[PDB]
Amino acid sequence: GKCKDGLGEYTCTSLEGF
Amino acid sequence: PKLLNKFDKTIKAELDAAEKLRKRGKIEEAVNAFKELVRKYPQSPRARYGKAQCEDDLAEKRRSNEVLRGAIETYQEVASLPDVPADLLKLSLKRRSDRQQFLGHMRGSLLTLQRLVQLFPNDTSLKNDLGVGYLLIGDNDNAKKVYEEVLSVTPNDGFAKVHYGFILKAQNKIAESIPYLKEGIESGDPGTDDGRFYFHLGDAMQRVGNKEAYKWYELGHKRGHFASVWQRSLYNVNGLKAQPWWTPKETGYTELVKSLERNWKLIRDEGLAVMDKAKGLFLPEDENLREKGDWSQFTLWQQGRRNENACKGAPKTCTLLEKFPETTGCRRGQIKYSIMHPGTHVWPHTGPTNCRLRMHLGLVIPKEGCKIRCANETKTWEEGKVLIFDDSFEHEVWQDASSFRLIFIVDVWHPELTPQQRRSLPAI
Ligand SMILES: O=C(O)CCC(=O)C(=O)O
Ligand SMILES: [Fe+3]
Repeated sequence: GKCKDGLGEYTCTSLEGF
Repeated sequence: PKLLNKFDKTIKAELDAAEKLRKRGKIEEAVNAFKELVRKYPQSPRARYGKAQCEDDLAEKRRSNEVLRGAIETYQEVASLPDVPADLLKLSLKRRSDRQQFLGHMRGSLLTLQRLVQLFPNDTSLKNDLGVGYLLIGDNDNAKKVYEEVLSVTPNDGFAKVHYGFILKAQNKIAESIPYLKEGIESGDPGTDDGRFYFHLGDAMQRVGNKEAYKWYELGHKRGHFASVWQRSLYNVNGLKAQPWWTPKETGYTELVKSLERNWKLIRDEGLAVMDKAKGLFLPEDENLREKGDWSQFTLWQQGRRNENACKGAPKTCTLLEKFPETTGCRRGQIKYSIMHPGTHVWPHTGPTNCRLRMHLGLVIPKEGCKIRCANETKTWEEGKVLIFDDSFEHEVWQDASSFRLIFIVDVWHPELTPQQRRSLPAI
């Protein structure tokens, strides 16, 4: 799931370390 | 925090010497010192933990994912040693899971958290952490069962309440979510002072018509979660000009606006062709933003990435838009057709970030019934004309016409963002 139009996900960005 | 077993007490002088090097910022010497202790005392839990902490600090100093992956393994090795104190076992595995999440190893973090809960079955904080692990991988069903287990043994755990309320809201259980989000925030428990819970408590209240919603928006603003009561995005760059409606000249993107308005009929015609001959490319809105009605979007770009198959369906439009990297390179926006049919009401809502502005090009606009409010100001579309608004402000849409309404949505980077910022911001 992606935050395209709203803010419905627990996190909207991906985690990829440094 | 008791971190020394019987053997580690006998070598405390050597352990303290190595840890002092780490505290003084001599990470390389500390790494080697703990490596020697691990070599000489391969069964010391505190020496192994010290090695992992030094690798952890080294990964921070060197900004190295690989060094951190080594620390993650060493934190695990602590858990497999004999006679490990319970406090140290929990600290080591908790840090392991935390660093795994940081790297995006969400499945690995979930396995570590499951091990923790199995080892410490009475620690409700570890179950709460496990629920967060399920939420990060998108497994709301398992997260919901975890927080149900926590609330059955500790009914007033505020952390579990807000996360249970968050899951209920995401499942469109609006009325059910309100007391959980509200009581959880009101608990003041660590982890509840979070803009996500203020955001969705106020939104849930707005959907049921509870006028208390804006009192909670004001409080979230006062506590620093929202830039204002109207602008409630949570992925922000501070200081960007904050304004509900924008003119083309105010954005500086006047060449893009002129190109959209001069060429609007080809954009319309390709959109109608997809409607007539490839309507499966329009996908229903899937973020629970509708009270009712039919609303679908056909996306050409997302997160600054072009959809090659979608651009086969509107090739002239994609060819036109590729000349404008201020929109095609907006990794926090989209480029998409948006069709909305009569009987549609879009709930008041905000977008996730203040780093984009949103353009609407009218393509097929019925003469009556369609309007969009942003903040306290309502407008309508015109065929061939562009509207610009900041969708990090609360906005709301009605479609009460007698035929379909088609627009073209073009997101651009906020004009005050430097190229350095536009390159380093994580995609949304
Ligand atoms: O009117 C539309 O199709 C979409 C309105 C909206 O919520 C947005 O553009 O962010
Ligand atoms: Fe919107």
